[PDB]
Amino acid sequence: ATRTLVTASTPGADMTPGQLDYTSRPLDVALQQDGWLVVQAADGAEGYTR
Amino acid sequence: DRLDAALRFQQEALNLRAQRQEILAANIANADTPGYQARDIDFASELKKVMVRGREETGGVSSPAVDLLYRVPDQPSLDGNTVDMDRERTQFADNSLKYQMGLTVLGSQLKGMMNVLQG
Repeated sequence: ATRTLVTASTPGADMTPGQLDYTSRPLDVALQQDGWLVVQAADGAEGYTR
Repeated sequence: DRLDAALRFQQEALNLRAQRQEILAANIANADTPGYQARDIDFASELKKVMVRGREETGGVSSPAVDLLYRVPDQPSLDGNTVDMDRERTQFADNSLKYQMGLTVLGSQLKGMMNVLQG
């Protein structure tokens, strides 16, 4: 056994929060670390976002 | 009968050389086909077999009655063929020289006979 191949992969994503821009608007919100806002997805399902 | 028997060993060896080279050329042709195990024959055992019992064919699509054995692969491959090109080209060159040797021996014997007959 000598031949071993390479396969690229994307193991999930990065959950480290970014930097918060302070905008003087009441509707722009930022969640806690490892927290998600819930939206109704495109196909009538549920999705989570930041 | 006597002359046929005296020239039969080298003639049969040369025919088996031709068939082995056909097999090796088939292996070289299928070298990039995925899922092709390389085939080869044991020259000595098949030569003795053809010697004791005459040549035979499966049909006659026709093919010889030789046993097509599988070559042991050297290193693995994802496509799934065991045709290792170094082995194929070494066996091809060796079979080439041995076929030329058979031609030389048979031609020498036939001249060695025309020398006697000629007068």
